[PDB]
Amino acid sequence: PPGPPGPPGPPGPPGPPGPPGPPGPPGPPG
Amino acid sequence: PPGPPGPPGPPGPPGPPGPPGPPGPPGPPG
Amino acid sequence: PPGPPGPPGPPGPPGPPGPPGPPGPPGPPG
Repeated sequence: PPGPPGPPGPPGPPGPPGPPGPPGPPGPPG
Repeated sequence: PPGPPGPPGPPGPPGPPGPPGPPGPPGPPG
Repeated sequence: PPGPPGPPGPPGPPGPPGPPGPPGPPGPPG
């Protein structure tokens, strides 16, 4: 009979970069 | 003969953080 | 005799997008 199944493959690669953060806080009072 | 390939490996790591966000709005008048 | 093991499996899928980036810098003084 054919042999046993092979090992699970290697982990997938790291995903793509996440989204930008949101805008920063308002600037100082004038 | 050889057995079948193993299954796909685990999912990869989450991707890296996204970039810093854009500048915030102006502060208001003095 | 039984056949040898099958080969290692294929790469896993890429992981998900990473986390959002940090909040942006403060806006301009008002």
